[PDB]
Amino acid sequence: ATSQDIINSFQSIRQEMEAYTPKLTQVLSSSAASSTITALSPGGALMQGGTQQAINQMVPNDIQSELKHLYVAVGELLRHFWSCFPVNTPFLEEKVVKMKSNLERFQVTKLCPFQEKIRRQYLSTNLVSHIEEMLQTAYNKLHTWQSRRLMKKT
Amino acid sequence: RNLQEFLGGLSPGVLDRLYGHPATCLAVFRELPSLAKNWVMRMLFLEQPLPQAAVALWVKKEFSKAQEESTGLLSGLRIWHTQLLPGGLQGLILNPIFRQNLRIALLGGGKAWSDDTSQLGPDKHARDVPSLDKYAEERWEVVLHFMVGSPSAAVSQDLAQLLSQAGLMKSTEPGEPPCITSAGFQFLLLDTPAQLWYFMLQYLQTAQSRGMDLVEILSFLFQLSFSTLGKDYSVEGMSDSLLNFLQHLREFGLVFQRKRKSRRYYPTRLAINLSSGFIVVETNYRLYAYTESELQIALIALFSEMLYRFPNMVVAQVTRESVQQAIASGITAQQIIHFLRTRAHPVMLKQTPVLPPTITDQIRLWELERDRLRFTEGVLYNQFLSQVDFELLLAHARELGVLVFENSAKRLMVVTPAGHSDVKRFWKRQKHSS
Repeated sequence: ATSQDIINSFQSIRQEMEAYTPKLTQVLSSSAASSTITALSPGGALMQGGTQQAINQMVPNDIQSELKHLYVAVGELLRHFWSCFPVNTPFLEEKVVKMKSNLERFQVTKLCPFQEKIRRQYLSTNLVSHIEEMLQTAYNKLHTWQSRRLMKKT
Repeated sequence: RNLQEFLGGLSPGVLDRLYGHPATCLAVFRELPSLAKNWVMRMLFLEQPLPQAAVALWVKKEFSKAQEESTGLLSGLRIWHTQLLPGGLQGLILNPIFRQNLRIALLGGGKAWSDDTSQLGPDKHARDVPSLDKYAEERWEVVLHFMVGSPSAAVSQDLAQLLSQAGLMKSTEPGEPPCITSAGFQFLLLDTPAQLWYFMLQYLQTAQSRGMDLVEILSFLFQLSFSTLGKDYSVEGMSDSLLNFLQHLREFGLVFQRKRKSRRYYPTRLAINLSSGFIVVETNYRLYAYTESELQIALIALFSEMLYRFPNMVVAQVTRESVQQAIASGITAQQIIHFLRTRAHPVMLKQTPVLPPTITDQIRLWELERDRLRFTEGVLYNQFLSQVDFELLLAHARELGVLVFENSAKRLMVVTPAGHSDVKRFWKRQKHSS
């Protein structure tokens, strides 16, 4: 890793543990035990009890049906995009651009009103986040492939 | 009875004083259930009481029964106590003395349980582990023979008085040896560690009669339980009464000591197990025992018919007549099954269960033969002219709690002989009021 400072640290710890004596009080303290119990108590950091408390009844099923429809549409569009990939012919180059344009139009048409409705109802779930992740990944992949295509022509 | 049953019946002061010894705390802890031990370990380093609901939320809903049982056991043993948490809540915190002593016994601190062993140097007359085990077995066999009454066993008069107080043997006529009762036979059939524990419990229940400190005796016994086999300890540092108690231990074989004035004592394997195979059973009702001492031979012959006695082997047959005779002697079938399971040869341990089910079922069925007929002395009433009159008398008898059997269909009832007088007076009084 680093320079001979690693060997210096090894020698230092060897000397430190050369004279080793067991301890009792220093091992645990009442404050440390209380903090550990609070962390391990229900509702704590490691025992997070929320985890979308009533997501089955949160974000009403009217929105849930629309969310499922958006998921299906995005899945179909991405399936078409990945079927087009990889682009081995110049014909597919325009098809991927058309698919990207369709994805952007669908996003603007549906997800933006979807995001507005979610913000109006102030739903705590980040339902849009996963959809954005897939769309962002597809856009990044297309941009990377276009960059490669430009580099191949250099 | 187990240790927890005896401890739960003690006063809070006795329990508090018992926790003052590190050895006692470990013995109490190892008797706790598995769920209780985790709670004790978690609360080991807590200086603040915890809410009852918070502790209750650690266990799942389905296992709430075990949680309640463990909490009740801990409350009875007074390991922890409820604290009035500010705001109307109830806080649970372990006993500070018990917690400190347990931490000392685990982490370390204070002085050792024994005073010292290197002050006197090596033992001039030290023995070996097999020799100690042989001495303990000989002492136990002598005790059990004295229970039978053979002249080969000679023990102190105090031991005979203790046995008489234990109810195993009663001295109807002074001077003559006591006669062993049915409870004596049941105790004799019991397992050796179980017999030791029962004897110690009987000693403790009557410990106050000799003016001996129960707490000190219990602490010393627990310290002996955790003692390392084959290593001696210093007699010095103990009260005289405890020393006298130690002498009784020397009589029982739990502790080996060459002389009464000696400062060394060697705990035995029996003393270690106080805090808590050679018999092969065949499907044809045959027992093959790899034993030589007359004690095991007599114990097996108590409930079976002996057939052959090879110098290192005993071949016996378990028959209906022998089991019936043993039951008539007062020994139950469950005791026989437990004895066979405890003495089971290591080869049979592969079988699941160790004893074949057919033999145990046959023994249990043979036990049920004796109690086929049920006998209840009483007085029969059959002269009820009216159902309403019968109902009132039956209700009065049930209120008196002397009813044995009732038949409202035929207006027939039976009362105990003692309660017959009250029923007769009540029936006569009702007619007088009519």
